[PDB]
Amino acid sequence: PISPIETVPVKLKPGMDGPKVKQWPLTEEKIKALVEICTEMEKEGKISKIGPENPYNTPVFAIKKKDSTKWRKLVDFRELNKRTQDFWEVQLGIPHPAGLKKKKSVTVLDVGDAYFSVPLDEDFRKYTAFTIPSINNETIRYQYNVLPQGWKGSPAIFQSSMTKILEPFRKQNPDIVIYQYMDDLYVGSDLEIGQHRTKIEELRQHLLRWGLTTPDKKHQKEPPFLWMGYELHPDKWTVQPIVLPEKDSWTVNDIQKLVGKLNWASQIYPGIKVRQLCKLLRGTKALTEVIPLTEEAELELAENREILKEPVHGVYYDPSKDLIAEIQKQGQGQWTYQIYQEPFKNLKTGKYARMRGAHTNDVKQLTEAVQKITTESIVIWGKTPKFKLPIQKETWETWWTEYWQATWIPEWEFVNTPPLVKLWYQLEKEPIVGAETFYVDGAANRETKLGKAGYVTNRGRQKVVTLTDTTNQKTELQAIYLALQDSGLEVNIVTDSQYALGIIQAQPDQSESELVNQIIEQLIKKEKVYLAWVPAHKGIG
Amino acid sequence: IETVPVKLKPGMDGPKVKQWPLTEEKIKALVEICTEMEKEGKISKIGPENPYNTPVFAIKKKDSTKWRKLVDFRELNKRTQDFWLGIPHPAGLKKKKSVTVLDVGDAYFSVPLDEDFRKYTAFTIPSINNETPGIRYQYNVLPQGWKGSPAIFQSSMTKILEPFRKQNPDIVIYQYMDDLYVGSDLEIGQHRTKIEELRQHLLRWGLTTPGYELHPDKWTVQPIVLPEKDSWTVNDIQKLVGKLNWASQIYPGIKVRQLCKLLRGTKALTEVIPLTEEAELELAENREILKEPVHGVYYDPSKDLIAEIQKQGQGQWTYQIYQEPFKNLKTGKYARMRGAHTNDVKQLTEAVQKITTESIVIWGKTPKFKLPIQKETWETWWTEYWQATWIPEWEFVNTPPLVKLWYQLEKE
Ligand SMILES: CCOc1ccnc(CCNC(=S)Nc2ccc(Cl)cn2)c1F
Repeated sequence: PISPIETVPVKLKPGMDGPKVKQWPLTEEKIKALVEICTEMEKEGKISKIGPENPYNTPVFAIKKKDSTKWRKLVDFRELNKRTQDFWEVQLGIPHPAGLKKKKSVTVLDVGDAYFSVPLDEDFRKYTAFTIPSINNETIRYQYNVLPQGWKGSPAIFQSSMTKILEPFRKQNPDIVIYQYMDDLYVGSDLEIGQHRTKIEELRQHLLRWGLTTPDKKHQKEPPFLWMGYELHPDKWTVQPIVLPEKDSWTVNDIQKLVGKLNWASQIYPGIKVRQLCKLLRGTKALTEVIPLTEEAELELAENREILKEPVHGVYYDPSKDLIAEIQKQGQGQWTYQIYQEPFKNLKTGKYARMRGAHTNDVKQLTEAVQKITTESIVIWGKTPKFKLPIQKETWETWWTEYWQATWIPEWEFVNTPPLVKLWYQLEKEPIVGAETFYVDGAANRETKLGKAGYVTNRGRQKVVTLTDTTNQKTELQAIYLALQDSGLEVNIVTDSQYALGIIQAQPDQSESELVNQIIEQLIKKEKVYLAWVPAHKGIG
Repeated sequence: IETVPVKLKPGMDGPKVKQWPLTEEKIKALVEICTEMEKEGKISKIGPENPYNTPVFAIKKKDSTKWRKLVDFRELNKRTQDFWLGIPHPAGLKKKKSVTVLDVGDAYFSVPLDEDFRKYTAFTIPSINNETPGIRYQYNVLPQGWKGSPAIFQSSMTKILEPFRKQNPDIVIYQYMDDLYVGSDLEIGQHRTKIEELRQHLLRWGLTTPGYELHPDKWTVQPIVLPEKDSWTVNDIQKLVGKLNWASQIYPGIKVRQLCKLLRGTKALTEVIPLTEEAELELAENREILKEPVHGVYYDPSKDLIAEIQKQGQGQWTYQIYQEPFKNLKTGKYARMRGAHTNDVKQLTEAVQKITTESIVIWGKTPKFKLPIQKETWETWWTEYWQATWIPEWEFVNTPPLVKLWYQLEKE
């Protein structure tokens, strides 16, 4: 079963040479095993067997295919691979279900043993050698003339060869979609069964005309198909419902793993929670430890189980319809979105759980989901969806027309599906007339975590607290904090904190710092707030 | 013709840059463009033995409904041996009255590329939803967007133009990449004729070389204008001082004492304060200083040229070109073009382009950009609005709040 295709040129990484590892001794039952079998290899079509020339020994042990008990040879090129050049991305990524279209019939030919049908680069075969020591001394060596299991470039090249070989059939048949993954060949179409079946054989024969033997319709695979955790049908895909085990003794690694499989699901079944399981891990001593299980912990597991019951029915992509992407805020920083063309006929759905930094706001976050979704889409449909976002046009308009950073959102449309993302506050663009004016100021001795922070108003109000164990910014912000506290619904606040300026400025509504978060609360609670910044020491005070 | 031997700078290796996902619209376009290109023998499909890769995409040109193929050889260029044989930057077009740009990418295909280097020009046309593996190619000729291309074509270029350079030594012409800048002091009348004239002169040989004007005699830099009100409040004075105190980095002559004194006490911001005659004098001096650009600013070509941009809101945007902070060589403003009524990325992009364009003119050299935007957002859409055969270097940042309020105070 040798194919007549021009081998592709394979060079070993420059400045390096073929392996030199030693063959480790084997039982006598494994020797006579690899022996009586390798003799077939050359008998097949690949002239494999050499002598003292090309001393590139490669390990060749033997392990039985437990379920047959009959030694089928095997090798290890770990070294060779190391010494072989690099090829190009073999599968930059797998096709996601929501991007396939529906078909009348799909088949997959298990072109399994195809690697061995393709001719290896002759000038390279050389760098492939065996060593099957009988039993005693005598200090039985083969090579390769065809792509072998384990070699770095076997798949890469194979795919390509396949690619070339299919090009014609693909053209004479632009109504039949083929898909190559690993050693399988997915084929779909909207032909009437009988027609499909014949093209399939037509093709099956076409491959064989190249030396690629394939299975007859009597021994093939049939839908539904197992994908990325998706159960596939030619008309629909479904989420292979997976249920969590009922455990007597819960271990650390157990939770670690349970919580993982749990998170995966959350994308499909938004409603899943794990905050209370994420808590059984705090302080964990060893991976094999057995943690109790809070009641709040079981109420979650049990409540999650209810959810992961009824599976998920989904439909494929119709190029004819426009793409709709709708989002919702599960909570602070947690978003759920779902793409579809026919309402409720969900194509794809998801959840993003963004963290937090020295400054972020729901609006900005919203923005980040949109960009992700967009990209995701381009990748799957080559198009970007029309968005349905829970923000009011006025809200957006007034925000981005003020943010310091460049930002945009593709064609989108408001959807009053509370809770709506909104601006929790806005600093006044100028001093509020008829308002107290606090001149907050804070200082702390860098090395000795200790300082003071206070204020003084135009109404002659004053205050200063000493702070044991702190830094510069904590105090600054604190000063500000204070001002806000004992101040009233309308306050003007001068401060010289360079860092603080930006922070508050950018209307952040969530931070890492509990202190900053303090400030936010206050800021929200106020009627109107003007915040002003003035240069450092000497002058304004 | 033949082909001169090219190499990578020693030690370096071919770029292995990942292709970003493209929209369908673009994908089909490219596929169409590349098959045709293959037929002509300008490019060839390649195998996996080739591990290299560069990004490509398509952008429609201004006033054109035709998709143009664009590649990002930035990395490759970074790695190809500098040629030293370079291009001489004039200084005239800087001063000229009007300039026009010609796209001479086609000329580059005529000439072939060294066979041992072709491998490095590998690129990949992606498939939607990773349904099929990529369609990989590599150039056979001199590709567009490569630094070597104008270089290896330089000679041929000279003679091509000589008959015009000799017939009109009163007009300037600069070549940079697939671009060609030509400036004349002649009115847009006798000008267009001479450009469309020169245009033909080229079409002659065979290399299709097709608002669209420029005016370098209207941009160089602007002053920082200080407010000037009738009555000044505490806040007003404060802000004012903040700016100056910062400006004192560009002008050390700037004083801010007299003003700062008035600001002594714990007065309400809305409080109105009468200006000290001493203070009024001080301010007068600062106003005077700021009137013109700081002294001692020389363009050193030994060092890179930098470009910062501050979003100022209201479609407004500000920039400064410099090789050393606070010693800008030029600074300017840019008001969005009627179309980006709701698109920040569109604007930014446009901006970026003018600025680079200008650099070329002034110093014939692209600047590295400090863009106030997320890497994510930028890479998702910059391609959707780009329109230039070249691609400047860039990095994303956080606009320091001071610098903006500052240049915001630019001659309006
Ligand atoms: C099990 C899915 O295998 C495949 C993966 C990727 N691509 C193909 C061919 C393309 N087929 C298309 S557009 N639709 C499609 C729909 C349903 C099913 Cl079950 C398989 N393919 C496949 F057949």
